[PDB]
Amino acid sequence: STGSATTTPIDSLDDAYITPVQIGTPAQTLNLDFDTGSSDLWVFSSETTASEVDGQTIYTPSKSTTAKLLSGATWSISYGDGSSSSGDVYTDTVSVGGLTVTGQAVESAKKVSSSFTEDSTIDGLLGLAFSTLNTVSPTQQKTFFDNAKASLDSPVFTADLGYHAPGTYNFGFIDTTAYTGSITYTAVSTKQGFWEWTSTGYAVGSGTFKSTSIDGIADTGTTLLYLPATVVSAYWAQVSGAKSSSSVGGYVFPCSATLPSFTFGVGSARIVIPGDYIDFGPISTGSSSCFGGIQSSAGIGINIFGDVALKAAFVVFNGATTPTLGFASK
Repeated sequence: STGSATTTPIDSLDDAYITPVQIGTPAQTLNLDFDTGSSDLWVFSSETTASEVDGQTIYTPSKSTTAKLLSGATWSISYGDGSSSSGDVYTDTVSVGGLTVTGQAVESAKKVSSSFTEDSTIDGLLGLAFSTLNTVSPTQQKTFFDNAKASLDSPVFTADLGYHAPGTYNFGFIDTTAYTGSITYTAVSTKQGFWEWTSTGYAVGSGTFKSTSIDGIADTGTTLLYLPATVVSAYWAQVSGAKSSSSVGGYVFPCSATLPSFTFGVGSARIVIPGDYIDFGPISTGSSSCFGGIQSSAGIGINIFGDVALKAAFVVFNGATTPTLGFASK
């Protein structure tokens, strides 16, 4: 089997991408944030504290003839941005782009943190990291991809995120028309539960490539590119007037600037992030200070190849017995 679904930016900055997901019988379609940095499929629901729902579409398990309470199971998650959610668990039929999994754990939120409530466009998350990170207790549950894998034509999914445009998540096949050149595959460590890999270096604009190992994660659920402070300083030094602002929370730059590209290495191959992809717009409405799309990871503990980096590539998440990642230009 295969599946193919369009993923759409939630706003004009590409802050996140939403993909329609069919849950239950009859189908309830929710728009979920596919997140290769986490491993829970959780949704706003008829159980979510009413004051914490503000425009989201909810899953109502009592209206699904295939929903079953997973007795005793609870979940609770905290994300790298400080947001969180928790609740109970149903199993139900879940379909993405024509690919159907029966008995998928659907984590129904009883509580969500304010950042979720305040984002009316995201109805939940669909985790695509390794199932070892799933938070369901006392019996950990499998991700959608883990449940689907054996049925897929090939045990892979691909992320093709658009810049200011829709893109595609495919399951079970690699669309050879969706990229240019060849796909370069690179090793993955699953020891932290992530799609963790090592970039071979970077370049700023037309500058020389610096060969240096940068360990980080491929994370579709993170907006920006978080890299070591040395790398980030070298990038922003090429933007007149850019500076790190402790009060804003990162590098800012004059909105009048033209940003240089940023290249990262995948083996001997190179992925070029155009400068425009690094502009996240005014820090507040009407400001002429703009927020940068490349930020320091120093306070995180891990480097993160988020959407800024991934949307410059066609990305293969190869879930074979020994997982690997593939990157192609497009």
